[PDB]
Amino acid sequence: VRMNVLADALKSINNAEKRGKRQVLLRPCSKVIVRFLTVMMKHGYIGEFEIIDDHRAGKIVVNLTGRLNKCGVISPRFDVQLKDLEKWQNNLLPSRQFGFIVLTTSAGIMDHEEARRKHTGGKILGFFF
Amino acid sequence: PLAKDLLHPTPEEERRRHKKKRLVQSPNSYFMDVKCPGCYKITTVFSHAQTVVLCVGCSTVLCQPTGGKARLTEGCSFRRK
Amino acid sequence: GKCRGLRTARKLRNHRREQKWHDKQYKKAHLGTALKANPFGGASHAKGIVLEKVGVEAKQPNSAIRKCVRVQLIKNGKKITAFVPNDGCLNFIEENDEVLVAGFGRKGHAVGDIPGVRFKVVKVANVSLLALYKGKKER
Amino acid sequence: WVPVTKLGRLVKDMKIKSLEEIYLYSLPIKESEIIDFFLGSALKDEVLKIMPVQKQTRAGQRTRFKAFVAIGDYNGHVGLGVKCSKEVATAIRGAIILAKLSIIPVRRGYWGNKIGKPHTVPCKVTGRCGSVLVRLIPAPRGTGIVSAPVPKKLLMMAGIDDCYTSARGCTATLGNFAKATFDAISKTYSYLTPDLWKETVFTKSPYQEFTDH
Amino acid sequence: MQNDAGEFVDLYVPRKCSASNRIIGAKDHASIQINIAEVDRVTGRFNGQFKTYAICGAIRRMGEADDSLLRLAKTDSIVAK
Amino acid sequence: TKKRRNNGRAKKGRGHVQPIRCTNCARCVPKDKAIKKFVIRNIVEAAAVRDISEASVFDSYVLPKLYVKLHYCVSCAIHSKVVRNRSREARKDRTPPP
Amino acid sequence: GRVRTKTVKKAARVIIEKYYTRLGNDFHTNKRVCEEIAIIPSKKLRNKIAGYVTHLMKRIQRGPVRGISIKLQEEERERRDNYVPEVSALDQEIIEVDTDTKEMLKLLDFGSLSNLQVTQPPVGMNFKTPRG
Amino acid sequence: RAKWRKKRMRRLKRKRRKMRQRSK
Amino acid sequence: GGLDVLQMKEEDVLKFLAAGTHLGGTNLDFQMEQYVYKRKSDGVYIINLKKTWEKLLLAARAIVAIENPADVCVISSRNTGQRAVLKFASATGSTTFAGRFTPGTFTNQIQAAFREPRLLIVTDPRADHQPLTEASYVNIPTIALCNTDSPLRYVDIAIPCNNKGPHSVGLMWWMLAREVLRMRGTISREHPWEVMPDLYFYRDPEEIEK
RNA sequence: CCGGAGCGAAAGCGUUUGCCAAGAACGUUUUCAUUAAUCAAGAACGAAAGUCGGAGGUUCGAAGACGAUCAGAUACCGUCGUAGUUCCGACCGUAAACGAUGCCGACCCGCGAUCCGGCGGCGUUUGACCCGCCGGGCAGCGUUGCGGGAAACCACGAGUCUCUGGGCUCCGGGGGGAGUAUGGUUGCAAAGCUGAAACUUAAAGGAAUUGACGGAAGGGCACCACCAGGAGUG
RNA sequence: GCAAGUCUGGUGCCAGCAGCCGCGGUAAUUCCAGCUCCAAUAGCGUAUGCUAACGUUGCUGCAGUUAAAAAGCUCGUAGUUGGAUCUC
Ligand SMILES: [Zn+2]
Repeated sequence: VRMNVLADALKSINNAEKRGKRQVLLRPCSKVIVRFLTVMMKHGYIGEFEIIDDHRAGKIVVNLTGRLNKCGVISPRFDVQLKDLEKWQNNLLPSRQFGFIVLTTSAGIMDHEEARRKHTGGKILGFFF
Repeated sequence: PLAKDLLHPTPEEERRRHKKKRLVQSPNSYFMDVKCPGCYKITTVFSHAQTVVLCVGCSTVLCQPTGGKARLTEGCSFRRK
Repeated sequence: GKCRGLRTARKLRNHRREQKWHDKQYKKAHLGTALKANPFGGASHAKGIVLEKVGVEAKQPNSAIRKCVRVQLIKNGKKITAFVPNDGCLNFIEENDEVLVAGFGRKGHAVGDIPGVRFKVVKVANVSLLALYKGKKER
Repeated sequence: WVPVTKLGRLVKDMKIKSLEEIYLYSLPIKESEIIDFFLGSALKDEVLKIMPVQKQTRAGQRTRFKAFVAIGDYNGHVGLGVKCSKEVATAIRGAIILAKLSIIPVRRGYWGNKIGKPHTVPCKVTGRCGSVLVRLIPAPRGTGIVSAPVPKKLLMMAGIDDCYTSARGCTATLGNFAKATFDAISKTYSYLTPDLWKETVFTKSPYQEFTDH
Repeated sequence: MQNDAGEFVDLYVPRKCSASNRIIGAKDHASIQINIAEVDRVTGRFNGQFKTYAICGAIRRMGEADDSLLRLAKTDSIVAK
Repeated sequence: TKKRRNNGRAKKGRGHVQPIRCTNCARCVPKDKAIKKFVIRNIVEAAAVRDISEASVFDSYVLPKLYVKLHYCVSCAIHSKVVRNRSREARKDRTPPP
Repeated sequence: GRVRTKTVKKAARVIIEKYYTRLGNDFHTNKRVCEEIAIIPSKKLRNKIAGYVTHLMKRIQRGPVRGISIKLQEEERERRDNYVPEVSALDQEIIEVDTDTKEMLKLLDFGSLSNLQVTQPPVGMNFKTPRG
Repeated sequence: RAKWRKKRMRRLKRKRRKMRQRSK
Repeated sequence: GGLDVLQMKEEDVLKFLAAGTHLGGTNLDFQMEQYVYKRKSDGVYIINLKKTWEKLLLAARAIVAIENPADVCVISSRNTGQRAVLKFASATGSTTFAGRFTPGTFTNQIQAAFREPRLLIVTDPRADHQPLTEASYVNIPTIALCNTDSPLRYVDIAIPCNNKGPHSVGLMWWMLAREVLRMRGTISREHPWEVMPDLYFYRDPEEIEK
């Protein structure tokens, strides 16, 4: 009935950010979600999120700083190489100055600029700007 | 209600909301050691007993089956905690 | 909603394959119909013999006798109605002669106040009708 | 010019330096003389369309002409105004008044490398009016304004030299087409970018800085 | 916003709502910039100092302007906790 | 266009209700769509209650009332002036007229 | 058809705010003031104006009219608005405070006050109106 | 009334079946 | 005011309990829940007087932050506080709309009454909805004596108090006028104010003669 | 009694009592432990009319007769009445079968009611009523001017849509021709499902607004309206 | 539309013009001609196929309350997509 946990996670963050909230509760947690938030937090789009360590799927309470415009997922997780990565940048990011595309390379979850520096592609999860 | 702190909620809001919509799920029911004048031993019984509960020796009835928690008879103790 | 699944390339391809048929401009160009019923049979021009000189009346709210000619094609023997474009060029039309007819603006559609004429004559007696209108190629 | 509002009195006595000081505090510019006080030198208008609308009455059809005038200084400022008056000349002059009162700052960004003055929009912005929505995509320095003649006049008067436009909807409606483009232009200075994440230091409002005057 | 050489190219740096970090547009007429005056610690008179807060029109329209200024005042210790 | 949110009836959460008959035209009208009108009037008119009062062989006898439950269709409830056509914003007033 | 028009209504009001001591409660004296003060090319119009001023003067001496106001009567109400009892209605000898309102005071620093009468709460919760 | 265009159409189709049935 | 000098005193608590400023009626707004202490048995929502005093100090800080007293405006279209805003304006030097608020005084510039203040103080947000909504087309912060069931659509400084009772609303105007003058230097905060709080109380025509 | 209340997948369902086996919601520190969601092909059910085979046919009433009206009524109105309407079995699978709005899931406003269950609280009454709260259910109001829309309007979202990607099924591509032709297929039949083309056409249509009009409603006005009469005409 | 003449004369719902909307029923800026003017240009019109326009075939990227539209409703395989949990 879910079919995705990262979709409902970024959908809760995107709505709470537009409604002016300061913190958002994410009902399901996963290592892909946590590493996704780290890419946004490392670039200065969210605050210090706290993972509610329950003996279940787990919850996450993210501290919203209002610096985010929108966070979304790209379902399905298409296989993005390095030669076609420039195409996804023009279809998902507002401009070449800011905004990042979260890819899942073989070295782990990272953004599109880190994947280009490491010279490796992978599956795309979503984007944020 | 925009900057409502979610990671440190008040103990009243946690007790009021649903048993599943909390930060960490917790049962709302409890166990109690009914002490009838017949049996002198402590016999734990679920709140929603759902069945005719009897102590050791079968002296008297403890709980009549109801929709929610058990309807205790006259002369019953509490959780004793 | 649309199926976005990673293994839905067949479902997406077959769906768009069957939904393109609901397009009028696609179904007329990808079926036997609209090609065999077309008198030209997919050609831009066609030669024919002038059978009659009929003047069709324009539609409301206009009132003018559109000068056309009932022409029978040579390539397949079909009889069509080619419209004499210019003024007074119906007198330049000879009886039982070869005329090179072509389409009339919109493809397979009547143009203007003419009820059903969708063809126009370009050349008459192996020479252009435009020259006959401008005092050239006296024939 | 006798100012009727306290904002017009300050700009009349040279209290406010630049027009951007009014935008900083979002003060309603109710006097058109404030606009021609700062940007009156280089400010070229353009009548986009005179659309005669009619009011069916017992005497028949009462014709009343609408005027769509676009006003911009061709660098950083653009305004759009409408006016429905009986006379054509009155509607044009009335729209010029409302086009100045509705003037707004437009932010200009860079495409890739930042060398020289900004030429294009900072990011992809979308404005909506009725059904028609337009999107302004940043473009290289030598691409020009790629749009219809209607939104091109707004992008040129806004100082945007290069832009990629993706206009959908009933773009034939010139009224909603220009207002949708003008609404996308207005969102350039309301879009939060990493170059604006700096904590804003507040100053004194012109109503507070010159309260005794 | 610089130009890779230390030159700020924006003609004006807009304000951000101190309650929701939203940029206050040039035509956000429902927005306000309220000044909360500072008082002396021993006497309590206005000493020319004040804490400036800006609220965008959207947050103010929904009714979250009083709760925001109340929380923003506790951040600067203007009001009691 | 949809003129009323409830479509002119009180069917919420149901698919079909029992149709009843009107009074002045005998039309099959749904139970929730019927124009209810509980008429309670005296058996004798106020202009003739005094003639019956003095002719009563008792001292104090309260005249009973005519408790009639009427049902009207939309086409007849308006012709009989039971209900009127209200303004666009006045139709939302579900309060009974005083 | 004794209703005046806006020409008589407006003129009769602007002549009072500029000239209040001039006009009294006599129509004939007020009729002569309008000849020297105002310029009217009609005589029947002057009698309508001065006639309505006489009607306004009876209302002015009776109280403040809803259109304008005078400075002689406003000072009477202003002093009447400055009225203050010898003892204020707030500082009473004993204040009745409910039990729930008392606990709120106990939470603050002013939990032990002299002039507080702890009123017993009324048993039963019938504070809502019957529906239907 | 679009329902009587459907009434006349079912009435015309029913006649076309009787004409086609006698040509067996 | 978090300081010990601005803390409410015993004289202030007795006036609040006497005027009835701790009664918010049977209804409650979802944005006014933070200012309600506890609901009593008769459905009345008890307003926290400490929260009332803090918002009262907070509103006074905004009034004294306006240099020109004329740039502050007080409006009361309801008769319960018509004279309360007149004595308030005379005590502080502000403008006032004591009668009926004409729609357009804030937006229509060619209009005669075009007073464009810098800070609006509203008696009742529900009764004075027109000055509030009109103060949105122009950047004017608005303070309001908000009840527990009062809409806060454009109220940035909500003072939780009972704006329904005549003695209750009259005290809030006296308390605010006192604290504004205390933060300016008019009152030394040692001796009580010479102005009695009953000067702001509305008098119905049945008792005006007495 | 009967309600903008409940139940069911829908169509649909309200006299008493009895029998029969289901169902949601809630209760649960029970149990099972991902066993799912949506679903071509396939199937159950499916108002009413109709069809075949019996019973019964009060009332109503297709058809039909007759009475009225009209220039003409093969109708509305009236009398009467077949089939039908009622029941029993097998078919038919069509409705404005509509919330004209697929199912599942997350997120996203407020308030007062209402329905079932659970929970804890002054009281009144031998469960009833009172004040709340948690979970779904039918709905309502307010704000949508935190959004959406062409707008009407939309929190049973019609919101989170150029800042476009939660999953899946079905389905639309200007208006006609036309749900027609043909083929296949179902059926006793009527017809159901599937479903074209030639040809024709510059509009058709949606929402909203101002006028006009109504044999719609409401209010008001004048001896060129009447009341009360008075003159005179015919 | 779409850059360029209420220019000149007669032709008067006729002849015609017009891809579309539309121009003629005795002062036609449209037609029947001159002058002049206009993107032009050794090329330029016309007919037809096809591409963009077309986010009117929508994977990117459309729609299905009222404009064309969610099967009356539910079951159901293939297909499609599937809760969290294993050296950071
Ligand atoms: Zn009826």
